[PDB]
Amino acid sequence: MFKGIVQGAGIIKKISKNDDTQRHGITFPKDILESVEKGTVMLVNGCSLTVVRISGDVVYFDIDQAINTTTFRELEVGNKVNLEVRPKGALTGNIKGVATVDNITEEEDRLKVYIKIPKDLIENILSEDHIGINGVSHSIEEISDDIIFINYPKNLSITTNLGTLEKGSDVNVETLN
Ligand SMILES: Cc1cc2nc3c(=O)[nH]c(=O)nc-3n(C[C@H](O)[C@H](O)[C@H](O)COP(=O)(O)O)c2cc1C
Repeated sequence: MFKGIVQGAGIIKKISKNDDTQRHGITFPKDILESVEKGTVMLVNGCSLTVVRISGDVVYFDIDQAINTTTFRELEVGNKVNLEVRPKGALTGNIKGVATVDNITEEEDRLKVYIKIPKDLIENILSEDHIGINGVSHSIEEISDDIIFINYPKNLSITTNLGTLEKGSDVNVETLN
């Protein structure tokens, strides 16, 4: 299990597609880079994936088991992804659905994010529950029907991909408890 506190942002450097599988090469920050090796199981946008190789600061993962139930299929070279190495709140790295951002509102110190949750998940989500969105675990301010409202501190953008999100952005969600 993981904290759901993002350690740093990686940048997708390469994507190779070969038969309902994709290999993503992701440029890592040095500290996170020094904490991983081939075989490391870590969180990428909140999803458990296994490091299959490393070349320089580029860390590669094969997306195959996760390919139909995560946002990886739709990501592009240059996209930022959240990273967390394994040490509530606590995230397992089993993504429960792909949700879509409904609205992002930027204010002076906050990022107000509204996310349309898959219908199959909404019956077990109340306001004030913790939820993982791309591996950031934070509480829900409100839910009305299938839309959840999370109010993030804007400073979270220096260590995460939250500042890159807009309406229509898909996200990995992990429901807790
Ligand atoms: C130890 C661990 C390592 C995993 N490594 C990968 C992997 O490298 N590639 C992948 O596609 N899925 C991997 N998975 C599976 C994804 O985490 C999983 O498919 C996704 O979170 C949850 O979606 P699912 O239940 O629809 O499969 C791993 C799971 C675990 C527990």
